[PDB]
Amino acid sequence: SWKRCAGCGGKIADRFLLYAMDSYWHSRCLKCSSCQAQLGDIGTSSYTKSGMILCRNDYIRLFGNSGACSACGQSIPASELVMRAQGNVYHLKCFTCSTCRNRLVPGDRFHYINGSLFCEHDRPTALIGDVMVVGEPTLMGGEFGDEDERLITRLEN
Ligand SMILES: [Zn+2]
Ligand SMILES: [Zn+2]
Ligand SMILES: [Zn+2]
Ligand SMILES: [Zn+2]
Repeated sequence: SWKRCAGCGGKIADRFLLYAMDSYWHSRCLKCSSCQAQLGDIGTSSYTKSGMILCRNDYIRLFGNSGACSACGQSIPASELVMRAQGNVYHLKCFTCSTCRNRLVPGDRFHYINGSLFCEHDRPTALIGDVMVVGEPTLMGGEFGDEDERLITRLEN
């Protein structure tokens, strides 16, 4: 007999179907609670949390570690790339020299004194010393564990 779909309760007569969260699904019936994406096509897994079944992007958005920019004070979503210095995170466009206002980018030399960033050519001698190298941007949310991840298997009926 046909398997029943956990999404709609109907028999699955489709040639291709999904298995996830130890249920069978018509692919169209396995959708992100937030954005309605068809999980079996967009990616390889779903995330279960707080009664929802989510795509990776909405799992990150709703449950990932957001932060805040040390320069402007405003929130930074878990999905956003940030610059780092001295244990702080920054919007890319907030990561600027305090003297000349140039945006600092990976590989640039810079100084940091009490929260103020300075480019290589604006060494604040009067205030002063250590030269730092700007790292590549990284995701605000960083790495996260797979405890809520549930792989999707694409099957032929
Ligand atoms: Zn269905
Ligand atoms: Zn989604
Ligand atoms: Zn900012
Ligand atoms: Zn400068």
